[PDB]
Amino acid sequence: AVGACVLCNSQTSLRCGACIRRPFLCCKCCYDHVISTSHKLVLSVNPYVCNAPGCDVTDVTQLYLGGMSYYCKSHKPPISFPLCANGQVFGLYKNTCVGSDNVTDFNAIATCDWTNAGDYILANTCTERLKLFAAETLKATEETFKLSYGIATVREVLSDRELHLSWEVGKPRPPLNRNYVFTGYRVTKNSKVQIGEYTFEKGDYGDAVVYRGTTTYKLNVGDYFVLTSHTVMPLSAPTLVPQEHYVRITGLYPTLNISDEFSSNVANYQKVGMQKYSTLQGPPGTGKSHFAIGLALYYPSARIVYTACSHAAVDALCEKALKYLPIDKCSRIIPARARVECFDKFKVNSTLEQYVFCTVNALPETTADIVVFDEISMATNYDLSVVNARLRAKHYVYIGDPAQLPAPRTLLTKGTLEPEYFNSVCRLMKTIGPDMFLGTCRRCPAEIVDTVSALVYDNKLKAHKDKSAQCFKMFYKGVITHDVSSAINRPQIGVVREFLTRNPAWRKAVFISPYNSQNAVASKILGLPTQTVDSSQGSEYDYVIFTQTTETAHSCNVNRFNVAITRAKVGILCIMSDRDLYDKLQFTSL
Amino acid sequence: FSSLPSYAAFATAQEAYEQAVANGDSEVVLKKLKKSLNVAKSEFD
RNA sequence: AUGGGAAAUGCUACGCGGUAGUAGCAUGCUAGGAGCAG
RNA sequence: CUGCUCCUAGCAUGCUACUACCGCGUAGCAUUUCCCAU
Ligand SMILES: Nc1ncnc2c1ncn2[C@@H]1O[C@H](COP(=O)(O)OP(=O)(O)O)[C@@H](O)[C@H]1O
Ligand SMILES: [Zn+2]
Ligand SMILES: [Zn+2]
Ligand SMILES: [Zn+2]
Repeated sequence: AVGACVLCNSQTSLRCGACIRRPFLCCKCCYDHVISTSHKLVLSVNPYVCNAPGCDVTDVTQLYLGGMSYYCKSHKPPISFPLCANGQVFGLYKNTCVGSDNVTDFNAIATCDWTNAGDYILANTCTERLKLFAAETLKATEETFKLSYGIATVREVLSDRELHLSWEVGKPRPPLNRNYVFTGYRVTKNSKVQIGEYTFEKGDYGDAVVYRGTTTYKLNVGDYFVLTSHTVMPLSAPTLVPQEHYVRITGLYPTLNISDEFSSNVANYQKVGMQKYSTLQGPPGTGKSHFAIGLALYYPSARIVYTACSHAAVDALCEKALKYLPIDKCSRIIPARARVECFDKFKVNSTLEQYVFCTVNALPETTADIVVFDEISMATNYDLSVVNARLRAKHYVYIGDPAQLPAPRTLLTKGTLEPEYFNSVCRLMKTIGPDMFLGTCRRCPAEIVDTVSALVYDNKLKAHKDKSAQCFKMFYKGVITHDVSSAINRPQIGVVREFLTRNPAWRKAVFISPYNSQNAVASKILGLPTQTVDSSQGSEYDYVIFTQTTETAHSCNVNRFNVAITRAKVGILCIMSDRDLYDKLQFTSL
Repeated sequence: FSSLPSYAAFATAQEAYEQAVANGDSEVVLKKLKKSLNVAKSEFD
């Protein structure tokens, strides 16, 4: 086990102790790192400790070679030499240690807390390998943090599906959703065995919680549900492959006279062909995933695999491909858990298909010819190089929109993050511009595009359809809990329930609630087509119902609302609590 | 009682307390300094 | 057309206890010096 | 050599009062944050 360094990339085999990921360092690089930072532990073919059992010094600052092992001064043998070299650290290979000085950024990477936007923006500015290491250590930090989550010291259970949840004091009791993974542990003085992969969501009403596990007993009193963390694997492939310009087509099979909306985009498709790859930077709603299926129609011959960030986007892509492309050449890869539903009509995880679909975390390690990825804003730089490593094709396509909301990055609790610095690809998109751009929101008519282009977007956007005259508003406030218990505006639900009858075609209007509790309680009361923004990302609906609960940095986000309204087709009705935000748009009040 | 762990910890607590008082950032920070002073006195006692 | 609302950061008041420092009280012993009586 | 007394010093103990900080406990007042995917 020997490798290159990182700052200087010289051949060496030293690693740091305090650095969580334990990376390979040369001699001079390691010496600089341990001089600067407080890291006082170095790993090699053996650990570094005072070999004398009467000492327990692990500091590399002083350690004396006791014949073959390390010693303190109080145990140093007479004929012996300290192993702190002449401005380096003694060890494996010294005669081939090339010099490099950019250690300060690397020291900061192993220093900062990822609570300040300076950390994240600085992370996406260093060397490629440093970027990979920073992403890896950030992921590990997140895993460690979520590991230290609530230990639910419950007391009661309602039914075979429903239970009562209570928690310990001191650690963060995490929220409940199908996304998270929990498991109880039978404390019977012994046999603390897993009770199964237990997911949890809040019940319908009152102090009630619905529980579903891989096994399902009738749970006892003394158990607890602790959130465990999954490991993070290292990576080697670059985040971004280099660009190469061509002259002729790169070996793709066309289809003459297939459609019409994409013959105009044939020039764009050839522009993709003349390079190793290409990207897409444009507003949501306007030929994004739709510029995709027609491009496939241009060269529908090779055996290909695709994917998407979230499940709704890939399911909509599957439906669109079924609508346009033949069915029996496309597939969608499903995960083992599959607790969140998917396109439950198609092939059940058929990796042996010509145009395959999947999710980010369940991608295989096979290859293809071309590929397209969904919503670079929702993704990090880690998963980019992850798919680069597992998948290697001859052409790559990337889609995304800077105005969209980025990945959660919950540890960053200070400041806002500039859209370019969402990932490396977004920075490149905002610096060098797009590869091809489409700007005419096709699903929403002219009034919505006017509102979005006048208020948040640049006054450049246009549409193809005239006003549908289904714009209405509401402003009255309502009351919430105000003491934790994320805001729930029940009077608005009651007024919606009382009113809805007058609105005939709005019975199936897609209800929107980013907050999980409100999202559940709305369906609990009436059963509207409930939905959250996060999960509306890249979707689209004829009738939508948006509901703002209260005012907060979350609910007052410009990007959240503008990505919420880009999903209007023919009809919508939504409510506020904020005055100037109510006045900002250009619709009818009522 | 100079060469004692309580003495050294109290010295570091005083250094942090004077540094943060010179910074004068937060009232809760000053309360943290006072609590550190009070546990340092407790152990030094 | 219904008698089911917390996490607690911050302020104030009271009490307890501990710790330290200060003053006062009583005593118990020790040691020393001195005087009276037989 | 026994008994009585004075004075001084020290110690130690007990008790009382005062001062500071602490945390607790209680009460009152008031705020600050507001949460999302696998
Ligand atoms: N050129 C076009 N002609 C007709 N409809 C289009 C066109 N481009 C996009 N659409 C519509 O847009 C919908 C998909 O949204 P899209 O424009 O791909 O952006 P995104 O999917 O990211 O919001 C499709 O249902 C499609 O009907
Ligand atoms: Zn280190
Ligand atoms: Zn090096
Ligand atoms: Zn030693």
